[PDB]
Amino acid sequence: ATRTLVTASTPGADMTPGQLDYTSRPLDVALQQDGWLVVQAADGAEGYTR
Amino acid sequence: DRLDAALRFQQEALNLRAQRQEILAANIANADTPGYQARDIDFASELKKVMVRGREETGGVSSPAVDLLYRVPDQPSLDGNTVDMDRERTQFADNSLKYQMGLTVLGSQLKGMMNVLQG
Repeated sequence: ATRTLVTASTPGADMTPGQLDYTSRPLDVALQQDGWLVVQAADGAEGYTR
Repeated sequence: DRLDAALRFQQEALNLRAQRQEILAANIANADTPGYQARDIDFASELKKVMVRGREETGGVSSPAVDLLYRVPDQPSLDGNTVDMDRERTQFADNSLKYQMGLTVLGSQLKGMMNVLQG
């Protein structure tokens, strides 16, 4: 056994929060670390976002 | 009968050389086909077999009655063929020289006979 191949992969994503821009608007919100806002997805399902 | 028997060993060896080279050329042709195990024959055992019992064919699509054995692969491959090109080209060159040797021996014997007959 000598031949071993390479396969690229994307193991999930990065959950480290970014930097918060302070905008003087009441509707722009930022969640806690490892927290998600819930939206109704495109196909009538549920999705989570930041 | 006597002359046929005296020239039969080298003639049969040369025919088996031709068939082995056909097999090796088939292996070289299928070298990039995925899922092709390389085939080869044991020259000595098949030569003795053809010697004791005459040549035979499966049909006659026709093919010889030789046993097509599988070559042991050297290193693995994802496509799934065991045709290792170094082995194929070494066996091809060796079979080439041995076929030329058979031609030389048979031609020498036939001249060695025309020398006697000629007068």
